[PDB]
Amino acid sequence: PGIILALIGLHLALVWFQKHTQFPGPGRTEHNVVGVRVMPVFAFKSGAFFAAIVG
Amino acid sequence: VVLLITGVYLTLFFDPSMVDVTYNGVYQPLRGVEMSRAYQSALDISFEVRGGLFVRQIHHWAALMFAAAIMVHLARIFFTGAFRRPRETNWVIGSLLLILAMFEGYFGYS
Amino acid sequence: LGTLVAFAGGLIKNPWKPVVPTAEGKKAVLWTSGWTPRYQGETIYLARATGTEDGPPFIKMRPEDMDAGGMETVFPWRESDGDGTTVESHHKLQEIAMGIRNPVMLI
Amino acid sequence: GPPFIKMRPEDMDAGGMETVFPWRESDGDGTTVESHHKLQEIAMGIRNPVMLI
Amino acid sequence: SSALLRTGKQLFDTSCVSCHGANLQGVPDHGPSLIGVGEAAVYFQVSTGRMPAMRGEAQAPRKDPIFDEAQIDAIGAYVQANGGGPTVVRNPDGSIATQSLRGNDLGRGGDLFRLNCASCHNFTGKGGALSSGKYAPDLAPANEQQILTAMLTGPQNMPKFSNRQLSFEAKKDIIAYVKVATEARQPGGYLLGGFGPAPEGMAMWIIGMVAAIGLALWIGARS
Ligand SMILES: CC(C)=CCC/C(C)=C/CC/C(C)=C\CC/C(C)=C/CC/C(C)=C/CC/C(C)=C/CC/C(C)=C/CC/C(C)=C/CC/C(C)=C/CC1=C(C)C(=O)c2ccccc2C1=O
Ligand SMILES: CC(C)=CCC/C(C)=C\CC/C(C)=C\CC/C(C)=C/CC/C(C)=C/CC/C(C)=C\CC/C(C)=C/CC/C(C)=C\CC/C(C)=C/CC1=C(C)C(=O)c2ccccc2C1=O
Ligand code: HEC
Ligand code: HEC
Ligand code: HEM
Repeated sequence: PGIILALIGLHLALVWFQKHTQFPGPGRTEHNVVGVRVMPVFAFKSGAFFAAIVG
Repeated sequence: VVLLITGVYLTLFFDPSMVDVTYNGVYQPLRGVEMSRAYQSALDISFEVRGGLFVRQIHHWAALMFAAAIMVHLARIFFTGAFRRPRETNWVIGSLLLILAMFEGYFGYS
Repeated sequence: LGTLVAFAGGLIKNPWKPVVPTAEGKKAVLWTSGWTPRYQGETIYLARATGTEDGPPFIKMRPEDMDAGGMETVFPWRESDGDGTTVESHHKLQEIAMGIRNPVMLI
Repeated sequence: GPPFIKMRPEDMDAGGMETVFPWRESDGDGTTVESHHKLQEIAMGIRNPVMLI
Repeated sequence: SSALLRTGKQLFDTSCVSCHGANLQGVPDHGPSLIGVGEAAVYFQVSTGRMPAMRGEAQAPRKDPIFDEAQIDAIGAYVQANGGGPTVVRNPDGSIATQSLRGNDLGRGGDLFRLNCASCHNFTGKGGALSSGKYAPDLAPANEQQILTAMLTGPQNMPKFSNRQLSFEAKKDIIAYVKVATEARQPGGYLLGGFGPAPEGMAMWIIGMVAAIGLALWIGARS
């Protein structure tokens, strides 16, 4: 569990600082990220998903 | 996360010894049978702690879901091509995580 | 180098050191079985398990206690082990029952 | 055979002390596993020991 | 009226002689001799329905019985009159016995079952597969006398447990353990068949993962 926790921390850090990938679409380029900001929306969706999985 | 929480709960009742004892418990079809101390501790979790069977069943189901979700995530990463130039090392870390999860689940249910 | 050797040096054991006493000296664990004689001519019976613990967990057998289509598991007895009354004989018997090369099928 | 033996009043002088335990002869000596368990539970009880003066 | 096995040798002659012979001699093509066998073998083979058998192959399966109205007794007595095989247990009324053979001890019965019986059937008496066709059936619908006569007569490819290597108490205790193991609840929810992790993995993949992926499809947009 300790090794797994360290590796998961490193994994999520690398995903956080190398921004996420995306699918080609209308306004998507290799130089921008199109989505929603964390602030109101993304934390909300993540927490609701957590609660549903626990359920 | 759920695995961590339920395992921390479970560690308060488990005794990992291999010495032999006679059961003398509440489960009648096993009374008088000679068993190790770990097996007796697991039986005591199952039958003599209010809500222990529920917790160990959650633990096992969460282990199964952990493994299945890891495999589906790997399938996504592979098929969409999200492992290319900037992210090979993140792929490597994921592979190590997969191996460790397999062996951890094995050691757990043994 | 010295530190790592001292760290991983307490776990290493020799699998071939003679520790098991037999009739030709002492052998390695991986070649003795519990069916191995100890003093050159000892009698080892084919005892069977009864599943009860009043006195017998193991009893001798006769050739007539079986028909032409039967099978039975047997264990080495060594009458010097006795029934499971005292703690000494109880330890001997519980070590007979748990040996990974002891069981035998009688056809 | 004995981890516990009875006592007589003459087995002590005017300046002696001794620890004693409850016997209950139905416990017997420590030969079988049943009596051995009974005796090992007598020996470990936090309110059993007694000083005889 | 025990001096009447004229019935008996009225049904055998019209349902068995094509595969065992008119004198119970074992037609050298299909059937065994049936001389050393007794009433217990006939009872177990007919009451469970494995008898009179069609084509006959690696395992004759269990079917619906053809004979009752005390004619299983007729064939059993007729076959016992031509040999010295084992006999069926009886109660003080003359009928075939039951709940008094429930080895009041389930620990010893379960240990004996795990040592002698669980290798082919299961931990709790579900089925098991043998080589090249043959399998070991489920122990749920068999009653007590059928269990006793089964382990007493040693049917096809099942070993024969005499009354000298498995005494009568041992048999009664095994019967009691089997009948209790087939009739107890599952105190953890719906058991997925009695087997190990294969139904559990299937239920995971086909319930939990579809629920999770369906909620992921609902919450997140698709593009
Ligand atoms: C995609 C990836 C595997 C490519 C890797 C690239 C490759 C070149 C690297 C080398 C790998 C080597 C050479 C060979 C790999 C083969 C094997 C030895 C690998 C070991 C571990 C491996 C890497 C894990 C990957 C397995 C794979 C990704 C599983 C994903 C399956 C898919 C995507 C699920 C989608 C949704 C799903 C179908 C919902 C429906 C449910 C169905 C029925 C799931 C089927 C199903 C499954 C999958 C069970 O595991 C299972 C287990 C026990 C009982 C039943 C089931 C069962 O029914
Ligand atoms: C301060 C205090 C502890 C001192 C104690 C004082 C002392 C005297 C008392 C002693 C008492 C001791 C013995 C015990 C005290 C504590 C004890 C009771 C704890 C034992 C176990 C206990 C029951 C645990 C309870 C806590 C529990 C209810 C809360 C769990 C909820 C938490 C852990 C959820 C966090 C989730 C996770 C770790 C955060 C990761 C960051 C988030 C999720 C972003 C993740 C994320 C990232 C990073 C992406 O890049 C990304 C990219 C694209 C899509 C998605 C994502 C995405 O989701
Ligand atoms: C040829 C078709 C066939 C018919 C019809 C048939 N049997 Fe059988 N019987 C067999 C075969 C084949 C076996 C061998 C057992 C096996 O392999 O399952 C057998 C076995 C038996 C056995 C057990 C033999 C043993 O050694 O334990 C008995 C008892 C028996 N039969 C009696 C009967 C009775 C009663 C009837 C109903 C009148 C009947 N048979 C009709 C083919 C037949
Ligand atoms: C794998 C070897 C094997 C062993 C060991 C074994 N069985 Fe069987 N058992 C079988 C086979 C094969 C059959 C099917 C015989 C037939 O259909 O004629 C069977 C049939 C039965 C049946 C009939 C089931 C029914 O529904 O009619 C019972 C009851 C039974 N066995 C009980 C036992 C008991 C009790 C033991 C332990 C003493 C035991 N068996 C050990 C293989 C075995
Ligand atoms: C991280 C991945 C983990 C996996 C895949 C995993 C898997 C398992 C599984 C499948 C079992 C069997 C439970 C049962 O059958 O009843 C088990 C047992 C157990 N786990 Fe975990 N586990 C994990 C983490 C942990 C952690 C972090 C702890 C403690 C901090 C823990 C503590 C325990 C204990 C004490 C048992 C034995 C208790 C019992 O069997 O009832 N586990 N594990």
